[PDB]
Amino acid sequence: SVYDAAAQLTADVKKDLRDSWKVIGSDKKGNGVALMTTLFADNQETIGYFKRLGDVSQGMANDKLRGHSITLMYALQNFIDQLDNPDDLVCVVEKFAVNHITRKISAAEFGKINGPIKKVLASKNFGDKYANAWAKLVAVVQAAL
Amino acid sequence: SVYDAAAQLTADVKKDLRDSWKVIGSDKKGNGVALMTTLFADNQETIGYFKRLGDVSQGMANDKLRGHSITLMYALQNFIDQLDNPDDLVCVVEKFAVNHITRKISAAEFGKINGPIKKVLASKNFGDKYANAWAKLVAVVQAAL
Ligand code: HEM
Ligand code: HEM
Ligand SMILES: ClCCc1ccccc1
Repeated sequence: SVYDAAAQLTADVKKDLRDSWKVIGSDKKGNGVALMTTLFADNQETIGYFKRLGDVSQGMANDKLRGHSITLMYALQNFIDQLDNPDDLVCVVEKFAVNHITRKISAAEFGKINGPIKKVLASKNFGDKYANAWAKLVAVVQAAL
Repeated sequence: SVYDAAAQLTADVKKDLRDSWKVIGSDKKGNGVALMTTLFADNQETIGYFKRLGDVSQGMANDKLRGHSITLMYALQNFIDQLDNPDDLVCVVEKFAVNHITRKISAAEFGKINGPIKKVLASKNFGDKYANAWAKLVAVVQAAL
């Protein structure tokens, strides 16, 4: 269950998530847009899903993309803040899961975000250990998809 | 005009928003649920819109309502963090406006949240001064609906 996936996040994993978020989460606009642009660059097949955002190749200049990207970072902020209470983490993960289920995003497709996350983390010198920690958090969302 | 509405957020208004948010934002789960339950209690005619959440009279015991309420508080955190840059505040307000436009929520009905905000703020010892400050931020969203 989602609860099982969440309840598994250990003290060490939570520490790595919080340490890396202190940095990447400090510039939500910059890193949020970087995450999205990287997703579109490496997984071009996902561009069609974001037609509401218009021309995503415009990057930071695209107001709809910027608004979406900043907001995405607050969804992550939400997850990070609920790490110590699995009950709260589960109900927020399920809420966001619905947002993607309605768009027909499968667990496998949601996992495509791991590549971009690994790259954005590396840009700030956070290695494989941190990318693995984030993959575990993404896995909690996948348990709900 | 969302831009003209954003222009109404003067130095004094921004300070009151930040000062009150430091307190209310410290307990997103508790105050978020309080805001929602107050909305449903005082404006029963809005309950129909929240059909997805199930039995909202259950309050904190309703997992979907709790997840929704916590997430709502992060939307407000987002707005507060964008106060320095009107261009970024506007793009995040418009992103959320779309979420409500698709739910058939008008500017007038969105404005019904002002009652609950004033009531909960008052229970925290924050008077009309602060309620009015928040009404100005709410007015920015209303301009986009
Ligand atoms: C770290 C992972 C991710 C986070 C935190 C995230 C966050 C969000 C948020 C907060 C929204 C707005 C929901 C709404 O207002 O309805 C959203 C929308 C969306 N997401 Fe994600 N998402 C993630 C990964 C993905 C991936 C990998 C895909 C696709 C392969 C995806 C596809 C979508 C689509 C299509 C929308 C709708 C965009 C629109 O039309 O406005 N998301 N996401
Ligand atoms: C302080 C003002 C408010 C904030 C910050 C707020 C925030 C939010 C957020 C973040 C969502 C989730 C969007 C999504 O995932 O699609 C949402 C959903 C929703 N909001 Fe609001 N909202 C506010 C006031 C209102 C008011 C006054 C109404 C109705 C009179 C309203 C009706 C809705 C509805 C119907 C949904 C969909 C719930 C669902 O089915 O999951 N909102 N709101
Ligand atoms: Cl600044 C506080 C806006 C507010 C949100 C939820 C409950 C009470 C007040």
